[PDB]
Amino acid sequence: AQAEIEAERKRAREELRKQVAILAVAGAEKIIERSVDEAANSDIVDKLVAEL
Amino acid sequence: DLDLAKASATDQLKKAKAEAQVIIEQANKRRSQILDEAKAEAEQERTKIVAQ
Repeated sequence: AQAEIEAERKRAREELRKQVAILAVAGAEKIIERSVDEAANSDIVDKLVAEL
Repeated sequence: DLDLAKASATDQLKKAKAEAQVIIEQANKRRSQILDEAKAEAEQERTKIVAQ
């Protein structure tokens, strides 16, 4: 019965990590869509051309 | 007299031969039961610890 619980600790830990990890990117999307609306775009488009 | 004593001992000997079977063939189903009860004991124990 012990390995049967060890597996469950691993599985619950992973279950939680999944949710945190997707909510992170959802939050980054909205935050990014609030803050690049300015001339900040001109930097991005100029950044790759120096490496393009 | 001898013939009669021999028949009387003979039937008793049949009964000895048969009850040597009855005792241990009861003991064998009991040997089974003693362990198959432990199966239930430990299975419920495992399930209880896992539930806890």
